[PDB]
Amino acid sequence: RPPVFWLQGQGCTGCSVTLLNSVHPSIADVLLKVISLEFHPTVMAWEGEHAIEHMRKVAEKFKGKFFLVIEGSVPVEADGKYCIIGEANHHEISMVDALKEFGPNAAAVLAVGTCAAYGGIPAAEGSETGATAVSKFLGDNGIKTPVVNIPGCPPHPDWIVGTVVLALDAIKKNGLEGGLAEVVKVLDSDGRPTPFFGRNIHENCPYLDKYDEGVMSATFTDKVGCRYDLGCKGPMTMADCFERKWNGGVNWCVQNAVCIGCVEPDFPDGKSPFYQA
Amino acid sequence: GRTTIAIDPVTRIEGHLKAEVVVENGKVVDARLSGGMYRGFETILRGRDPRDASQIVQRICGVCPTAHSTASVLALDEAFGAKVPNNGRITRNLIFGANYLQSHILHFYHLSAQDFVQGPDTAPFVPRFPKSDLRLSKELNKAGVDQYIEALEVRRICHEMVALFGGRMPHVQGQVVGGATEIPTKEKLVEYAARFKKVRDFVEQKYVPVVYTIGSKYKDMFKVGQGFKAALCVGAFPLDNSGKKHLFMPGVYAKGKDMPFDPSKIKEYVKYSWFAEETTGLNYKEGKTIPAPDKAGAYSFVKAPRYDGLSLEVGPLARMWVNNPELSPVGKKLLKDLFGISAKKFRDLGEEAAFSLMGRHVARAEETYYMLGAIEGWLKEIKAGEDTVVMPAVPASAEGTGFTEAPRGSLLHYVKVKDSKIDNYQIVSASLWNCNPRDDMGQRGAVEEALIGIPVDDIQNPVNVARLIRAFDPXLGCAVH
Ligand code: SF4
Ligand code: SF4
Ligand code: SF4
Ligand code: FCO
Ligand SMILES: [Fe+2]
Ligand code: NI
Ligand SMILES: [S]
Repeated sequence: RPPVFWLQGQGCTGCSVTLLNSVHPSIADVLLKVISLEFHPTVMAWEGEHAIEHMRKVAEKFKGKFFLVIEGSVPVEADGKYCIIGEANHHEISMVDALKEFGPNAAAVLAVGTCAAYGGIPAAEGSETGATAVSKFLGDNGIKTPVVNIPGCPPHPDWIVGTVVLALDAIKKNGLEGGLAEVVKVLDSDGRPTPFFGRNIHENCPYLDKYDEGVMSATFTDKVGCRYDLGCKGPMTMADCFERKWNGGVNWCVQNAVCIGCVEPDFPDGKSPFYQA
Repeated sequence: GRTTIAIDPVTRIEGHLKAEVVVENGKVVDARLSGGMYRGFETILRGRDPRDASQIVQRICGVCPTAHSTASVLALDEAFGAKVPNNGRITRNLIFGANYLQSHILHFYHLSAQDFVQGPDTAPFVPRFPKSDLRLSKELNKAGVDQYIEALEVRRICHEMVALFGGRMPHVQGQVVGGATEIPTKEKLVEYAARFKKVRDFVEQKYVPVVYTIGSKYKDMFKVGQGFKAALCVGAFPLDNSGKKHLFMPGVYAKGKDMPFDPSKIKEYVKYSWFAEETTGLNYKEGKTIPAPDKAGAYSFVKAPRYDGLSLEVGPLARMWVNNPELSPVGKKLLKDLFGISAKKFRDLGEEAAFSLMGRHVARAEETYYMLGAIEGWLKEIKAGEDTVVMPAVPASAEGTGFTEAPRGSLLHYVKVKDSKIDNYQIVSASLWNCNPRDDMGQRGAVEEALIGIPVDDIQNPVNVARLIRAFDPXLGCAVH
């Protein structure tokens, strides 16, 4: 069970919650059989500088080998003061400083959720914190550690667990260096693993026949027509929700309402307004 | 003499919180809480199609997004002049109510329970303080761990319930201005009821009994954490179509007195908050959000909301105290058997015990039981096939306010529309009421005040500081937005 540190920057804890919803394997099996979650602010036993120091001791012991998950974006304005994640013996630690510290020493950084992968809502028009995506922040700071984007707002638990397991399997069959090279190979141009983000929603939508006939629902509760006029962003969105669906298969955005393009690099501004074409 | 203890991050809460306390003679004698992360949703929302708000605002918090969804669509309903159809009102209740179950269960077991229960000898359950004051027998501790594990599946099932008519969770697609986007079918209502029964069984047989039971091993925790003993509820879960009856009725409780809630008495101060000085003392309808992260003297990204000058708390304790419902049958029995207390309604716990560290955990479990009853009713009231939405046009100029109760406490959203776009949007959230810093006049926030008197007999293992904090179920993502 490889060590994982889970840092929250400008996140909403929704990427953590969506992980909790994993069906197969259960989050219990993930925590007890798949990874060792050594630091996570929402669920770990310890607290404060003690928790920070624990993460540091494990990071030193597993230098080059631990996985770093980032939930939320990284704000660079005001010397990093828009996100303070901890304090060690009177020294404040901003998200900017934590990423500069741990980022160089991770085996890989997993940018979970659209905020971490692409900037997301904290980076959107009208914001002023300098909310920055993980790969851009690391690159701006000369940190070359591989980054894997698992976007979505939130991602499906299967995208997160699936990418972790994919990477862990690749490392067990090729060693660390070969494993990562294998992971990089299955990423698209936006750093997303193709097993989950390689297909377009619209091309595989059960309502595509209605779209082609030009039969559009005029109210949300009309489930017969295509949802395009109501603002559906399926045509511009790369994810497998149409098949996997959500929360144990009980529903998904297009059946219930509309797709809002949550996995895309331009989310939200490029997918807005959500409720018109 | 005095020792200052700083805890950053405070863990097993949502979001970024630093607590600083001063301890003297084994007691907290002063406290400061710092919200250390800011995103600025109130400025980000400006200029957008107002219909977008009900999606954007949920990203304030992925633990309580249905709360912001609800507050937002209620504000939009008023601004757009939309009349939510009867069946849409009930559907919204079923979507939102299901997450109350998820959130209280998550809080007690996955955030709070480690305060009293020793987990298995593996991350993230270790390491922890060498002297964690964990008092349970082998048997009761094991019940806590087994239930923690079972509660992971139960909270997941709660989100399946939310998603049935909400689309997915976190971040529902199913609530919009004008109602709910998906009419409940007979088949899906069977699916919701089937999961609901499993959740009900866990709440009745495990959750409520374990809270009183653990509580009976920690009776000292009913004697501390009183704070101001002042409470706010703004109403939630409409039970009809005229905005009168709600599951939780509005009210303020302060200095032994009940009084009506008047939203015009809300002001937000910013002296000790990282916002421009000129923006202090604003009611939400004139609210302004100008960050000032270098301002001297300030120590939080949380504004300081005050109600007619009063520092109040919110959440299950506030709602259950204000509304004073009958206690659960299990609660009544265990209060008798374990505590020697005869109680019928929530206030029979007494003010001192109810407004306490453990009292807040009890209130949350009692409210979870209370919500079961409401959801049972909505399941009988809903009519399969009846329309749940209207499609209103976007107004050119309008304003609206949505009031509801998030699982953590009172929530309102205010929206002003000009040129068919968001001109201003102001959020006054639950943990804003709880986890705020001093106001301009030096009055502490609710949790700040509740920290005073908290025992710290061992400064090397100062466990009760964050124990107190966690009883409020803090959510700093919500507090700051
Ligand atoms: S990607 Fe979405 S769900 Fe995840 S932290 Fe960002 S706002 Fe929350
Ligand atoms: S626009 Fe949306 S609802 Fe219509 S066919 Fe495409 S993905 Fe499906
Ligand atoms: S259907 Fe669209 S909005 Fe919904 S989760 Fe998939 S990509 Fe995101
Ligand atoms: N519950 C919840 Fe979130 C907070 N505090 C809101 O509103
Ligand atoms: Fe606000
Ligand atoms: Ni919240
Ligand atoms: S919520």
